Amino acid sequence: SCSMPLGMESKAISDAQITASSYACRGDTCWSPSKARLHLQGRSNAWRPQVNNKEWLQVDFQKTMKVTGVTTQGVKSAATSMYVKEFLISSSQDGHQWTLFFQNGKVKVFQGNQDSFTPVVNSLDPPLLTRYLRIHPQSWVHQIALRMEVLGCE
Repeated sequence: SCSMPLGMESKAISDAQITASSYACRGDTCWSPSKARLHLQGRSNAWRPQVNNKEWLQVDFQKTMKVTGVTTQGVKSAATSMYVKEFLISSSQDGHQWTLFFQNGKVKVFQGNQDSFTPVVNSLDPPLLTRYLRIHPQSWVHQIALRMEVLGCE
């Protein structure tokens, strides 16, 4: 029913297809957008932006895709849970202009995670046909950290 991971977890989506406003590094490990993949493990296994600055993560499908859902997840840095609790969705055909996902005129706030480990699936109703998807963290616990998956087909 058009509900398959689009490749965040399986790396069917490449690391250049995933970009962000910014990301953080230490030594040789970077909380790059390329690490924002569901259930990813390792040193810096999530996207984390440089603490400052409007923050968002972006996925370029390189093709118009039907997106019916987004799965979000936090991460633990040491024993510190970091996750996005609330977020917005915007869509884009070129990657420069962005249209927010409006609920009846008003941008919809998506209820995100309540912990750092459990994935939470948010269904997009109706689905989106986009080449680009962006997630805009609105509120978070401790800090902004994201692993995610996109659900759809095509």
